[PDB]
Amino acid sequence: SSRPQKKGTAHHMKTRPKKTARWDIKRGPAVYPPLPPLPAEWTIVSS
Amino acid sequence: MLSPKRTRFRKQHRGRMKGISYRGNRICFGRYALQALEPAWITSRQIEAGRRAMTRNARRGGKIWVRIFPDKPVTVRPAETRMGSGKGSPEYWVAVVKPGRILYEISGVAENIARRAVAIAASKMPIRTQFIISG
Amino acid sequence: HKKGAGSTKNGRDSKGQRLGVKIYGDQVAKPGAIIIRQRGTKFHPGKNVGIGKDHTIFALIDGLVKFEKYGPDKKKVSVYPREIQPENPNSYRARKRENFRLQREKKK
RNA sequence: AUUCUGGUGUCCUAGGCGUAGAGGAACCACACCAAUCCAUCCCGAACUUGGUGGUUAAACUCUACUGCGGUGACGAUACUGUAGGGGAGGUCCUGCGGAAAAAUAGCUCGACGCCAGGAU
RNA sequence: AGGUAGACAGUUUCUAUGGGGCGUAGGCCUCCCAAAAGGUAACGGAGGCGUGCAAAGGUUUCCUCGGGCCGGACGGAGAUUGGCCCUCGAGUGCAAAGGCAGAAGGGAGCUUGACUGCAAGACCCACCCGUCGAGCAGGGACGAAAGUCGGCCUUAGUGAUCCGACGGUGCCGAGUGGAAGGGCCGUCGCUCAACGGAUAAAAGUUACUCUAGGGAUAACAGGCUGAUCUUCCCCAAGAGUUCACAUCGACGGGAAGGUUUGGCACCUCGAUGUCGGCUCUUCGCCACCUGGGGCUGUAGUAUGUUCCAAGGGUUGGGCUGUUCGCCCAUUAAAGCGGUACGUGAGCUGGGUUCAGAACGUCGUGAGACAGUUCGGUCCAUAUCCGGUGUGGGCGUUAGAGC
RNA sequence: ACGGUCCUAAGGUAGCGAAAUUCCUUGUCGGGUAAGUUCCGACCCGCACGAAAGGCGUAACGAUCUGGGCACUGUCUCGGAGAGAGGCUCGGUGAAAUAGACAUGUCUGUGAAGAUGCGGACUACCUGCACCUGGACAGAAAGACCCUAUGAAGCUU
RNA sequence: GACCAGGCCCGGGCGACUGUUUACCAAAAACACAGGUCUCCGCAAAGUCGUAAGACCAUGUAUGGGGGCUGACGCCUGCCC
RNA sequence: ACCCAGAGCUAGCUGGUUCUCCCCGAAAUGCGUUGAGGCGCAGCAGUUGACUGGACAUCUAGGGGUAAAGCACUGUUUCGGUGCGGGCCGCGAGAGCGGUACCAAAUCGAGGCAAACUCUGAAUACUAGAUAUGACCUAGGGGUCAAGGUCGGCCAGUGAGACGAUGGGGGAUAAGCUUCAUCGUCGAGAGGGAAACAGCCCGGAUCACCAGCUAAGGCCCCUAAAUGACCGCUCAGUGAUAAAGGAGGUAGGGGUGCAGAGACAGCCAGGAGGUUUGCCUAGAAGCAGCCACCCUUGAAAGAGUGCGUAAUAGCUCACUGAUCGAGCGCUCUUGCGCCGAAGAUGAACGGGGCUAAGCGGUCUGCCGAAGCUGUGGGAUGUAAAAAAACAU
Repeated sequence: SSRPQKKGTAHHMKTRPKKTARWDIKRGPAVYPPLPPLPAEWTIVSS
Repeated sequence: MLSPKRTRFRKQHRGRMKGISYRGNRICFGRYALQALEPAWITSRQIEAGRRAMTRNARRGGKIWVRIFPDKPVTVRPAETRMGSGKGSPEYWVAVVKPGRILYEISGVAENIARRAVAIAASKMPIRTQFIISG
Repeated sequence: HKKGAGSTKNGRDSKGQRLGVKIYGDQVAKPGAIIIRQRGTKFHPGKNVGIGKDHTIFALIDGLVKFEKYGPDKKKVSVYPREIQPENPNSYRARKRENFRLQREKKK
């Protein structure tokens, strides 16, 4: 034969998982309405 | 064996075959022609063998032209020998052909027969050629 | 199988002599500063400018270097001093070097 | 202030040739002779010296045409900065940014400064 | 005092290297590779230098080459002489690159700046070294003058240090005056060519050998690679009475396989035993025979070709250490490969890698030579996995025998 | 066999010759055997025999090398039986080299490119004893080959 | 009749022969050998060992003594200074 | 030889070199070397002084001859036209010469190529100069911090590099090959994706939390998340693995030839006389090779595309009638498949399995790291000390 074959990191070049589909590349995080202001957490008033 | 006649220098580099062949796209002499698609290093043995086989199917008349002439040399080092210690002597001469280049032209036969002929001439060569009519 | 390797008759050179344009066009120079080490007269000598034994082109006076067009397909090199060179404390460099200096002084 | 001719540049082939015509009132050049100054590796061809009786023919100057020479886009295309992708067949494809050479349209038969002398 | 025995002694006997050796190279200059600053490696591709010139320098003035076409005695493609035409393709002492028009190219006149004392300032760089230099001082050269001249149109023509040598010089000169001897300035003496030069002065062999190291570095094995090998396929010129495609298939093209010969040097040099034979396996198919087929230039017999199929089988000798091979007698047939070219803690030791000895040869010699010959010590009580056997325990839901 | 010409100090005489010398090579021819890369005799293209590092012969002698025959047989076809000494079991005495830790499967994949230990599968109650050596790159000796060190030592001119 | 107690033949290479040799991998074709040849040495000899004295040679003297090479025996042993 | 001594000989060589936390953190290059696995100096670390302003970003100016392109120069090259000059033949045999089945300078026209060619000439890069206020306090004031070099002192290691992308050289445009140039990662870097897998992709681990959001990549089960959606494509277990070539496999697009004055495929029909044609007289006779490639009779027919013959004979196909009655024939282009495709202990997409749980295109949720957010704790530095931040 004369097809030298893919080995070492050259395998890892070829058969790495990757998206390569315009719609799947976009997307990102999901948007929301942020939130009304919340109270403290642990107010004291004692001793 | 279309060998060059006493060129400047003996041995020379490989370079590479980027780009489409722009200039040798046009047809001058023939009305039908064989044109290349993939780039390759075409030896003079491949040219001559294409020319013979194409000529055999001309038969009654119609003239054939070649439009590629090797020029570039290639050296294979002395067979079964370690790396280094200079270059080797040039074995054979090659035509750097790029995509979209004329290889053979032909005129003066029926389109029946020319197409038949260039099939054989395609079969002798190392690349995916194609038939082109224009002139 | 183990054949002999043929020796070469090549493999000599001289390490690049470092010629070319030392002081570029529209740039500062001195009295005596070498502008060009050229092997022949690629560029030619203009006004305010010496030309040496090696076709080395050096400035005689202060001022900025100029690569003029000689006439029929050649190049000259002349040198011109510059009249007034204004500096404004408005600008960013001036602002920042004074800020830096003031920080230096403030610390110590 | 304007236009010529004679000298000096900036600007160097948009500024150079060819073709066609035109200039001797001035300035400029070709024709007369050469003991001498001075000269010819020979020769007053040239250099030089002394004269003027011819001429705008050659050169030079000036006005035209694009025949050449020269310069030359826009658009595209090659190529490539950077971020990616396809092929085992050896190079190709994409986004983002820069962008030729060639070719052609077309542009050119100079411009402009100072001084000497002549004319309005 | 001069000669004269490796008889005897101390040493020396370079590095690069796609393992070493054999060769080739080792310093400097030009071009490319070099990727449009500079720089840049390879046992990458191309060439040069280790000078020449008293003028081929300096300056003052003058000149325009080369190649063609046409005419002209000998004279022709070419000597000299005239005209014409592109004009810098010529020349420039010597390789190349960069340069050079009334020139840096060619000629003439006069000369010596191929000069002393320096030097603001830059370039180039690890250091050592190298390079350009406006200008000033003196004393000249050439020109009417302005000016130009401290070698060459530029880049090669070269070696540091120590030491010695020659010319110049109250600078020192070991009580003081001298002198001997130094210093100082100008200069001379290296194929120190392994050219940043270890010494003024140095070659070989070891299978009689030893030590320190190295999988940084070869030979066996694997791995990558697949040029070579092995096996297929595309094309179809042609051979086959006619007919490329029964059977072969030129010129050419494309594949797989990892059995050959290589390339690489990735694991292993604090050791993984190298060929062939014996014993015992197993597996692959690219099928030698045996089963079943298509085509045939298949009358039948016996073939040829090629498809399916790896279940089984694939002798006994002569010669050689041999695998391989040839031959004899057979036979259904005498298949080809992988398994560390299966298997040495299973065997053998004929071959090949120790010491002895010889022949040819190479070597002045010691010694040497995949040249040849004769002789030459093959370890081991099985921990574990793994195998062939064979028990015991426990499990199987109350326990047992069949 | 016979001559021409060059170089050299001179160009191998006798003898022997494919040999302990011969690469090409299992030279070719004949003998020996059903068949003979070894053997014997002859040829001569002596890569690279040769006259006291002797040449060529030679009766005898050789734990000498190398071919062939007769006799003889388990060397072999192709094994089989039996006797002892072990091996095995019981009692007594009682070592060794080795050993990071070891709860120590097969397949293919992976990885310093040849894995009980990493990935996926497959297989597999726990534990002795007898036998067997394919693997633990099993043990043994800081490779004796190869190369390196401006290492060591012998020997030569 | 047990134990004990030659196997024999034919052809070739090398060395004549009995002999010696690598203790612990080599027993031979290797060394030695009788024989041959060359060369040195006349005695206070050459040679050898010693700084020297002197020792061996030799209580010997050329038919003897030291060294080089070859290796019984047969026939031989050429050309080149 | 041994024994003792010089003598702990030397060993640019190998091995080894022992408690803890915090801060910074390389190099594997150039140059020279009896040097190449050593050493020197530079380069790159730390530490401590001095000098100042840069850094990253955008925008101008400079000289480049590289990619590209080109044929005016230097070589190289094919075809045509003009054709000096050359090959061969012909003469009343010493003056004289003419033919010429012919190879071809030099120019012209068309047409290529070139690391060591350039009338041209990019992008980057290089050099220089210009312009811009980085995070926290009531458009500035005054604040707090982070943010780069040059020179020098003291004192290190390094000088075996590896792979990937690109530009090349060497090689066989073979190698997990080798050598340079620019950049990434490893080296010295954990974590997540890649079945396992230094060097690929994501991202830089101060420490705690049984909180949250996300990157790369994914959502049938092993095994976190959609047995989600709508529109296409495959029938091969493709989806894991390679070409030349083979092809009514299947889906889409454009262009192109005929066609209910009736095409396509079947189906009995027709498919002629000089043509034994001139030709090398052995025959080429529609069909070895030559040219001519007639015209008639006609619903149609070529002096012929193939079979069959020594050549004829004969069998077909071109075409046309007729039967017949609706969409069919021949190229171009893709998309996804099939064959081509065979190795040695045993299946090998990671396994089960899947007709989608595969591929293409689009839309939205979710999962997902030691990244980021939150909540607390430590240590540095900004000064000296504590609080207070900012960075680390």
